[PDB]
Amino acid sequence: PSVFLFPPKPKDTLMISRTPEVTCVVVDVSHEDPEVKFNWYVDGVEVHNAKTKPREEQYNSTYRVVSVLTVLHQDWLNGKEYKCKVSNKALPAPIEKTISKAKGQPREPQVYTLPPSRDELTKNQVSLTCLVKGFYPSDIAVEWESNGQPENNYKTTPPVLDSDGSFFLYSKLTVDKSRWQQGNVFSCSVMHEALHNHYTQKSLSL
Amino acid sequence: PSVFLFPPKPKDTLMISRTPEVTCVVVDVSHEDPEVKFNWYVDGVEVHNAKTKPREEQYNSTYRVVSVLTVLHQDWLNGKEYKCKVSNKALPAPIEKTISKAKGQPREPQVYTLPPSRDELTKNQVSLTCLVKGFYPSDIAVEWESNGQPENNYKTTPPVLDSDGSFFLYSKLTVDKSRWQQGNVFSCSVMHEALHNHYTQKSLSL
Ligand SMILES: *[C@@H]1O[C@H](CO[C@@H]2O[C@@H](C)[C@@H](O)[C@@H](O)[C@@H]2O)[C@@H](O[C@@H]2O[C@H](CO)[C@@H](O[C@@H]3O[C@H](CO[C@H]4O[C@H](CO)[C@@H](O)[C@H](O)[C@@H]4O[C@@H]4O[C@H](CO)[C@@H](O[C@@H]5O[C@H](CO)[C@H](O)[C@H](O)[C@H]5O)[C@H](O)[C@H]4NC(C)=O)[C@@H](O)[C@H](O[C@H]4O[C@H](CO)[C@@H](O)[C@H](O)[C@@H]4O)[C@@H]3O)[C@H](O)[C@H]2NC(C)=O)[C@H](O)[C@H]1NC(C)=O
Ligand SMILES: *[C@@H]1O[C@H](CO[C@@H]2O[C@@H](C)[C@@H](O)[C@@H](O)[C@@H]2O)[C@@H](O[C@@H]2O[C@H](CO)[C@@H](O[C@@H]3O[C@H](CO[C@H]4O[C@H](CO)[C@@H](O)[C@H](O)[C@@H]4O[C@@H]4O[C@H](CO)[C@@H](O[C@@H]5O[C@H](CO)[C@H](O)[C@H](O)[C@H]5O)[C@H](O)[C@H]4NC(C)=O)[C@@H](O)[C@H](O[C@H]4O[C@H](CO)[C@@H](O)[C@H](O)[C@@H]4O)[C@@H]3O)[C@H](O)[C@H]2NC(C)=O)[C@H](O)[C@H]1NC(C)=O
Ligand SMILES: [Zn+2]
Ligand SMILES: [Zn+2]
Ligand SMILES: [Zn+2]
Ligand SMILES: [Zn+2]
Ligand SMILES: [Zn+2]
Ligand SMILES: [Zn+2]
Repeated sequence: PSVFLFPPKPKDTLMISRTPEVTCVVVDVSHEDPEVKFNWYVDGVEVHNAKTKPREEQYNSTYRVVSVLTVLHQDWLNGKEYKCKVSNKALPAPIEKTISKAKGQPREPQVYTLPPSRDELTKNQVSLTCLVKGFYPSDIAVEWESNGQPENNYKTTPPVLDSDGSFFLYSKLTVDKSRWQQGNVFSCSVMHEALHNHYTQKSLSL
Repeated sequence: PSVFLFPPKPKDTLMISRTPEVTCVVVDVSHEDPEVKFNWYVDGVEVHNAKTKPREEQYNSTYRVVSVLTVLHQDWLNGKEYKCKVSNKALPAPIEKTISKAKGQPREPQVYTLPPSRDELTKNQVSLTCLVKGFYPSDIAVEWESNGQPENNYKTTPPVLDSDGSFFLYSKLTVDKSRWQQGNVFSCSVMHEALHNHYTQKSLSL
């Protein structure tokens, strides 16, 4: 009987319109003692609005049971701590797990767009680069757009720990050299808790 | 009794002056049966030049024993396969492990240097960017230099799998804006099997 507690999707925590939730998973629940109760606490205060899912038997003759607690946008960003306690007759004592947003003084990213290198304008496609640096904590989302439509031919590196303790990354959008030279506007779009409204946008053009 | 087989350091495989080696580690060797023999094979042909280290007792009442086989620069790059076989009276059968250089058609990186973004020239330090794209396999080394001396105030992202099946990364070197504007030459230095002599260099200046 082991317990895992998973945080919300990072994007769900950064957009007020979404519903972040924390997920408490119990595995290796017995057939002989399959009863399980969850208790949830927010900063140690018990709360009662979680949603537990019906048990599901696994192929290795164990049960798996899940409970989902919605968290408030502001509670998560303000560092509230979420505890999941799992009780079962087979355990000597209940199992407790706690989770919160990544801790530490927040730092606002600086977003910089970089045009193709001169040497790359030989090729048929060119790389449009978005540098995002100086942010803390590392939870971040990055996407690209042009003319009110997503540009999805991109890849983004994981966050990399920089020498001052902040994080940076780069996102690379690949476009036809014709579109670059035709003058279209491309935008690097960044979501991070420390931005105003957790959002900023930076453009790139010839 | 478990066996782990480790490849050479990537940089040791890319510089003919260095000595790449493969390392075969055996852990959880008994006290009651601590005798261990290694056999090594290169493409299935037994070889006899390995160097086995004396057993070392661990704090959990087990032994750990290591054998080191040197590999030739060309053998490793040409995809030869190295097998480590570990025999012990406590096993029903010997344990065999095989390792080789990462497999797949090699692809030569393109190296591009990118100067600071216009918006960053406000700050006291600026970011010099080296994009390395299109390479396969992902083993790679990246460093920076200026005026025949290393510039070590840099960070490099891990390789990221690109949508064509090749890899890319970015390396970010941070320098005083004064040095950038004084006109110094900075060089992104890249080692990868698919380059000529597994080496190339690209420069960056105002
Ligand atoms: C008997 O079987 C059960 C059932 O599982 C088997 O499952 C697979 C393999 C099948 O093929 C069959 O063989 C079986 O049915 C076994 O249960 C497993 O026990 C493992 C421990 O022994 C446990 O390992 C731990 O996994 C953690 C990762 O879990 C992730 O990722 C795995 C895949 O990598 C995935 O299977 C899980 O479902 C889970 O996926 C995430 O789930 C969360 C919660 O739902 C998601 O979060 C939500 O996402 C939504 C959107 O999707 C939304 O954003 C919500 O807001 C958000 O909350 C999240 O998105 C999911 N991610 C993905 C990518 O899907 C590890 O973290 C953990 O690691 C710790 O382990 C070590 C410490 O001991 C350390 O290395 C380290 O510290 C790690 O932190 C464990 O590895 C398995 O997860 C668990 N399987 C399941 C399905 O629960 C059981 O073990 C077996 N018993 C025996 C005796 O064999
Ligand atoms: C009893 O104790 C022993 C001894 O260890 C204890 O060790 C530590 C923890 C102490 O604090 C004490 O508690 C004990 O003394 C236990 O032995 C351990 O068993 C583990 C398995 O149960 C095994 O795990 C496997 O580790 C692999 C990684 O090994 C790396 O990294 C670890 C740290 O992460 C490091 O400790 C190892 O030494 C090894 O380090 C690399 O070694 C290679 C070879 O030397 C280096 O390569 C060479 O490098 C040089 C330059 O340095 C040169 O370039 C050469 O050319 C090159 O060949 C390499 O540089 C080293 N790297 C670093 C960063 O140092 C994992 O890969 C492996 O993973 C597989 O595991 C799973 C599959 O089952 C999967 O997740 C996955 O597929 C993984 O691939 C395992 O996790 C430990 O390594 C092993 N410890 C040692 C020291 O050998 C024993 O278990 C314990 N028994 C019991 C019952 O408790
Ligand atoms: Zn309740
Ligand atoms: Zn706490
Ligand atoms: Zn908010
Ligand atoms: Zn021999
Ligand atoms: Zn083979
Ligand atoms: Zn060579």
